Amino acid sequence: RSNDPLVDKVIGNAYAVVRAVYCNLGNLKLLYDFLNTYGMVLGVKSEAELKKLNKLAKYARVYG
Amino acid sequence: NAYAVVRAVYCNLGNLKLLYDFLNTYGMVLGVKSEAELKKLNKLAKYA
Amino acid sequence: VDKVIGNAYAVVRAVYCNLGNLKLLYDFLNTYGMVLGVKSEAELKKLNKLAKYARVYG
Amino acid sequence: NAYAVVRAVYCNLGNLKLLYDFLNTYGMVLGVKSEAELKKLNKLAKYA
Amino acid sequence: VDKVIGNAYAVVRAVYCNLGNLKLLYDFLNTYGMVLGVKSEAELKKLNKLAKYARVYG
Amino acid sequence: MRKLSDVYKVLALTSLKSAGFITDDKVNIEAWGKPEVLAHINEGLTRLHSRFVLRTNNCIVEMKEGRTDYPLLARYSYERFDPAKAPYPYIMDTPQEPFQEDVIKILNVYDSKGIRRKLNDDHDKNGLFTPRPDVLQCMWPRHFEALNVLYQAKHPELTGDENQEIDLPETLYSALENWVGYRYHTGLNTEGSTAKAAEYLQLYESICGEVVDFDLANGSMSNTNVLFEKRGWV
Amino acid sequence: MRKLSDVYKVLALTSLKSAGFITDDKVNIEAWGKPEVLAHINEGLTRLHSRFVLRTNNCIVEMKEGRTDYPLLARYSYERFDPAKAPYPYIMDTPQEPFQEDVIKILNVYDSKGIRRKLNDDHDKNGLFTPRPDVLQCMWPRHFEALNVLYQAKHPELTGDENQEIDLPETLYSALENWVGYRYHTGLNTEGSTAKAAEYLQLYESICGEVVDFDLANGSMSNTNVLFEKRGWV
Amino acid sequence: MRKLSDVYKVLALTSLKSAGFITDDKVNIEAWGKPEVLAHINEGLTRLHSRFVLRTNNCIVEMKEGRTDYPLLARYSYERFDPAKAPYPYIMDTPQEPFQEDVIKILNVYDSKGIRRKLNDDHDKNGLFTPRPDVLQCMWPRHFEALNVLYQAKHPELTGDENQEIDLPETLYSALENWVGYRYHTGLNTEGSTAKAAEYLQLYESICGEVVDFDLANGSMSNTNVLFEKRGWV
Amino acid sequence: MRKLSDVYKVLALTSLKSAGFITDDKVNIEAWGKPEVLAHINEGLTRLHSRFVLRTNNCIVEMKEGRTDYPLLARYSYERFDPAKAPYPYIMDTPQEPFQEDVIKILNVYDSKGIRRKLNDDHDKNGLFTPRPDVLQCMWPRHFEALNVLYQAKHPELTGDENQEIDLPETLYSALENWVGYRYHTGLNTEGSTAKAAEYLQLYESICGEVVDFDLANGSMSNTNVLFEKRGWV
Amino acid sequence: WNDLMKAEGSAKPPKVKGRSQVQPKLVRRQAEWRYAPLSEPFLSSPKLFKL
Repeated sequence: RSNDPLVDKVIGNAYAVVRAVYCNLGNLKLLYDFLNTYGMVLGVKSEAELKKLNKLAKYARVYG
Repeated sequence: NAYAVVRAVYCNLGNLKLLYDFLNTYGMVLGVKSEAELKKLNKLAKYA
Repeated sequence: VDKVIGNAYAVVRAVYCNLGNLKLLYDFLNTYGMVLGVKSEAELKKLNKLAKYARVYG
Repeated sequence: NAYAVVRAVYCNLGNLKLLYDFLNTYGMVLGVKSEAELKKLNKLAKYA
Repeated sequence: VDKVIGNAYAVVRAVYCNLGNLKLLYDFLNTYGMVLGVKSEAELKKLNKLAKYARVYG
Repeated sequence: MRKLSDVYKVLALTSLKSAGFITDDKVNIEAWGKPEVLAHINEGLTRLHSRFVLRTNNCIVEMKEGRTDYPLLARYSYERFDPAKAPYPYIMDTPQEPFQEDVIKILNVYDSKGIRRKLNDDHDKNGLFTPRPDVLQCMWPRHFEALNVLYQAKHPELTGDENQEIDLPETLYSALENWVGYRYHTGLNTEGSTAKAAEYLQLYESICGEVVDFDLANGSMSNTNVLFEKRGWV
Repeated sequence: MRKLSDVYKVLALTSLKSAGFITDDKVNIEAWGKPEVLAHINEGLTRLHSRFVLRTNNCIVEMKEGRTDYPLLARYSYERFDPAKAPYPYIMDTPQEPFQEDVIKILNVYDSKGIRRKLNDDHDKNGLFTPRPDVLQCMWPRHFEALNVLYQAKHPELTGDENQEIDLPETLYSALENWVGYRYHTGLNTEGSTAKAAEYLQLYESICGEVVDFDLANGSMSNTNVLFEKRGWV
Repeated sequence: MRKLSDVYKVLALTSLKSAGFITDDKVNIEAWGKPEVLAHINEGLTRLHSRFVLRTNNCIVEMKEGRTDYPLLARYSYERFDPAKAPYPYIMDTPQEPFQEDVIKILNVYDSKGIRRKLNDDHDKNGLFTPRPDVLQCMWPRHFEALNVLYQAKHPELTGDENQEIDLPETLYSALENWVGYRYHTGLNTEGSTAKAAEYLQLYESICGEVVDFDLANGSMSNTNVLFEKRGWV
Repeated sequence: MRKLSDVYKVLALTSLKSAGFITDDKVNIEAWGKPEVLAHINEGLTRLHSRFVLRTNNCIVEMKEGRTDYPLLARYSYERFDPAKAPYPYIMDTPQEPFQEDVIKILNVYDSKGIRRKLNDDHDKNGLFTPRPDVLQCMWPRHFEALNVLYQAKHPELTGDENQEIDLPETLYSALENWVGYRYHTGLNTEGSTAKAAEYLQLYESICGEVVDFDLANGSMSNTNVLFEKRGWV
Repeated sequence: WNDLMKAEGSAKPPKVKGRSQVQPKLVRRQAEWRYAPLSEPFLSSPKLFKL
């Protein structure tokens, strides 16, 4: 009833990446939730896309 | 389907590694413009 | 505890069930342009492929 | 007759490919001579 | 769903049952002269054998 | 797990000792007969990996709709896809362990659901016939399927690199040497060399007999009699 | 699945090593004996594909009214139609896999309706007699018919192109070499070469015996006893 | 179905390799020994077509009133009528497939009504005796009759044209060569050549034994036991 | 427990006495054939350690999550970790007794809890299959596990240092010499030396037969019949 | 007990292709060789109960 040999066959050596992600689902969810709060500066190319931002944009930095 | 789940994870292995690295590399510059809220930043927030 | 479907397969399945949330995170990273801070050039060279804008804190 | 159906499809394989390509190549010029009906053209209608 | 007569054979039969409609479409393409629009010469070279008239949008 | 460089040296001291291409230091083989020796080791491992079940490997084969015949070559794999000779890839291999085109005999194939499918069973829908040893003919490519194909395998082909590692039991190296000696000494067409080739070839069987007379290559098999409870027999 | 170019090289190092036409680099065969070697490989594969059932292929044969004898040659096929020697084509092959005139023995022929027709049954209407191995005599060419003829096959003829790929099990390459060596060494009519030909030919049987003593060519067959339920025997 | 031109070339590379008449390109036979080789192929096919049942053909024989003995020669046929040695033609052949005088053994003869007539049955009116292998003695030439005579056949005589196609199974070409080699090498009357002739002749039997040990020439026969229901046995 | 330096001397006086590289004092081997002799002792011990069960050793294998195939090589050990070819170490060895890559056959593996797990049992969850002699396929790497793997072992590889001690029974040294003599004398390809190689090789079997005919290598085994009480049988 | 009586359910022999699935009904035989002797005493007299 163990499907572990399949993981060894397919994701054998690179299983460390999956384990590191798994240990960090809570951290990733917290990162996404903070990301949606828009409490940061966002890089924008030209003035045109500056308008194309969420009603919650709080900082922006335009390059060119 | 065990094979379907394993293949779906494997085909997205690079994106998983990218997300995990971005979480570890976390250095997004946060704008505060105020010391009070700057002091109220989380422990992982470097660069402001 | 010791899982019956395999210890690593449980982890793989748990990651699989959360792909949608990870898909939203990846999309938000990809479409909204991001500027990040970097200590040196070596760390700057070691940035991901969706990082368009950076800042080297010398 | 499975063989009859398969052979009937196979002997018309080139015409099927031609029809599918024409559907993908779809570029027939449509005459409108009016902006209103020209704005009322379908999404796949290029060239007018 | 998983067909009993074979997954690809179902598709082949479905195409077969619609040959008459495809025959009418092929006939209408063949007899009524058609003029089509083309972007370049390479795409113009890649036209079907029943295309008598064309137009290269430069 | 020795290296091809070491095999060259050990061959130069035991089997190909009187050979001409032995270098002046006696511990290596000259660069003009190396293609010849390498073409003998590759055949040597193939024979040894054919008699004994030395390398049992399984490669999963995804189902592509419209395809029933599934050759198990390396051109159809994922990491070694060859667009010139394969329309789509359907075998699955990881970058660290790519498919090496090393199927000698196919032994037992399971499914993506866990259902074992019989091999070469004329009256058996749900049976995968093999019309030629390195092929597979599934007569119903159902949706979302795959096939873990347990097969007898040969050693991956030795290209010629002197850093490629050789997978042979340590007890069977005295038989690989006695087969390289046979192949080499039998081509000279001289009476003295031909008579030595027979001795080296016969010694190959003697060592390959002592390996099977002591179960050093895992040939003996015992299994639980699961048939007993199924046929009744309380 | 090796190539004829590789077979030339591997032949030049093991079997035809003392042969005259071996080039100065020892890793190829000169352009004057290549027709000879190619005529030995083609015979070699034919013998190997005759003893063992190595290539089982089926080619469907459409019914043309008024024709009962249906030779399974390549002149009657669709992609290789020869109007000079065939009135109409009745075999069916795709451009990627044309008929290669490679029928050794015909084993089992089905119909367009799924009804199996017996072979060489004197008292059996609905039976396809074969008056010569590469023919077929259907005594009632019914309307809308066809015949999937499962037959033993030989390797497609090697024209001489050095890019044609050879379909042989990896374990049987040590027997193809020992048959090329036999054919080559037996024609020189010298006492030394003749005595070597016998050794190479006998080794061909020894390797062809080890392949059949370990089921490396899929010779053993097991089938479900469907006869049991039909004869009664509740 | 190879050609006599190809048989010349394949003979020049395997069996008659040390022969004198081999041309400078080694891929053909000189124009002075070709009658000799052709006279050996013709005998070779005759022997091969005699042991195995390779070509079963039937030629219908119309009844002419007043004639009971019906030799199955080619002078009595329709397309090859010879007025100098035959009074009237009674065999029936089409222009595309004329009678080739190729009867080795007569096996089973039917009638124009479908009644099978026994062969060599002393007490059996309605029996066609054969007083010599290529004859037929019907003792009652009834009106409106004919006889489909199923007989073992030999390959049609090879005149010498290099475009005549040869009907031999591909697996039996390694035995035709070993018989041409026997006939050629045994006539030189030299000790070296004679000892090679025995080896080539014995190999002919070995290959002709492997063909009959694997049913590659259709020698095994199975028939429905129609006798069972006739003798009673409900 | 003799030393390789002593083995050189004892070889120079009994087996390789007429050898060329014997130094002027007759009690040592010259520095140009020592690689050759060392490559013969290493093979000699491998054969002797293969037939008889001379060295039974167990190396525990910790479980790492996500890994099912557990090759028992030296690159995966702790004291000989090779970061270039192994992601993490999972075997466990002490600095005084590191893993020597000396597994010939795996015999019996226990667990960290004391539960014996069967080997090569198709229908046996809790069974460790070995897909190749020096590997291990545990299908359920449970938490906090390990595997004491009792296996047949070979002598640790003799690098060439003249202070490395050799683990051979004193009664079997008359067979190691007779195998070094065989390997050395059989490579000279001379009629006189070849005939001596056969005598030395046959004497190897004779001494290896007297060792097994007197239980000097611990081959006979007796065990308590624990099966009796389990099957009932009060 | 009832399943053992008529060879069905738990006692149903497994049907695999080729081999038989015949199960002799020993329990049923023993039960039928006892149904009749135990029932006749009640059916032998014109009056069943005697008081």
